[PDB]
Amino acid sequence: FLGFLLGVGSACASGIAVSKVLHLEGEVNKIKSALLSTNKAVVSLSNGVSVLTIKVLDLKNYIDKQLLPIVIETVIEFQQKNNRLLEITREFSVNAGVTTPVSTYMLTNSELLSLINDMPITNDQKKLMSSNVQIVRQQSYSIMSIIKEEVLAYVVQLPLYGVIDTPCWKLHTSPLCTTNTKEGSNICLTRTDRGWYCDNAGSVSFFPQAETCKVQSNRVFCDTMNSLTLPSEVNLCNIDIFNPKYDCKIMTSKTDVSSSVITSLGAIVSCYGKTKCTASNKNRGIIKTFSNGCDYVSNKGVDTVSVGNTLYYVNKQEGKSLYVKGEPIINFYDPLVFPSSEFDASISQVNEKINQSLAFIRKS
Amino acid sequence: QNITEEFYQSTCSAVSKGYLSALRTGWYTSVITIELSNITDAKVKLIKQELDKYKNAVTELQLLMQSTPACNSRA
Ligand SMILES: *[C@@H]1O[C@H](CO)[C@@H](O)[C@H](O)[C@H]1NC(C)=O
Repeated sequence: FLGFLLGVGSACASGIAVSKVLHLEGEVNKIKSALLSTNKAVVSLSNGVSVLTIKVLDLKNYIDKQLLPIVIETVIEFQQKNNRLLEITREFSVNAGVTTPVSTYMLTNSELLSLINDMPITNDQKKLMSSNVQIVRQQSYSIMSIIKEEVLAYVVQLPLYGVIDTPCWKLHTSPLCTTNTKEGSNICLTRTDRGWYCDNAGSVSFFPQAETCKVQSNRVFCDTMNSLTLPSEVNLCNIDIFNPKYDCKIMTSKTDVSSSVITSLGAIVSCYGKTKCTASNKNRGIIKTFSNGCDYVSNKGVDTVSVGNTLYYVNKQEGKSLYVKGEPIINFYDPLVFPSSEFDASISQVNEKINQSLAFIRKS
Repeated sequence: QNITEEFYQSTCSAVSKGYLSALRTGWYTSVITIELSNITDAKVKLIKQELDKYKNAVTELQLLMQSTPACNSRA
């Protein structure tokens, strides 16, 4: 929700910096000589970058060595090798130079796995990258630079994971409203601090738009650029929302609406009004009928959750989930004097607004 | 238990614990190069039609290289 709080930057500027220098005088001639003996060789740049330059598909050693004296067994062989440059050019035309993810034509799986293994990185980081190449591909960029002299060059920006194996936790939130018989008069409250949280260098890297995180098994792949770096005291909002150490983000409304959030090991159900909220098993049928308010059901046994007319599927991931019973926070708030429109607020922004509005009543 | 979960009835929220990071901190840049050649019978017209495809491709990349690109910005 708090995605509007995120800062902005250029993700391509890192790889474009290598592209802008690739147009510098001898630059083109430097890599040409180094890649004559072997197809893969480490190159030092004028700007001073440790760049792994790789010569993939040699058209000069095929056109001048097998098609030059003539100008069906050789046309099909040429078609096959020419196809890769025909698809790379097709991609750079519609994507205006920058392409993401990096296609198989741009870099093959055998080439990518070898490119990861040739990097001067940790033995641990290599395996993580190799086992999740599909995620690495998705995270990577490919920028067009120069064609200059008898060699086509394009910069491939791969991701680096400085933070690895540290704990992560997904926070799911849903609206908490009062459940009275009346048409209106219902006050609501939703925790806006929903998203992915990863412990990182004394702080907590928080990803408010959890959609920007890829999860393979336990591994949470996120981009720091999509994070806000928050103090460890942020986790206090889960155990004590009224803690003085941290001002817990919340949004207030009167929008008494039924919905369901499908968590990792179950589902939260915000059931309001005349809504049919139900948890069901594939065989047995309806195993739970949700009463008005905010409840939750574990994935163990339950296969589906239906709220009104929208059926949701529970995640069948193995794991133990604990129901922490407690009085719903919204009961403590007085329906009159409550600020029912705070779209982006906090526990204090509300308590201060109440303290202020109560003072006008007391003096009169 | 590898993965765990906690549901707070008081705040209408749930926390899914037991995950491990793989946060993208920076970037590794690499230059990918392709060594290209500068240049009535049915068997000779097909190799011409395919060499025309190669020439048109190299001429297309020559117009793109000058223009410098960007992902986008301001999000
Ligand atoms: C303002 O709220 C605080 C609690 O957050 C309370 O201690 C204080 O007494 C209130 N102010 C007044 C004037 O009562």
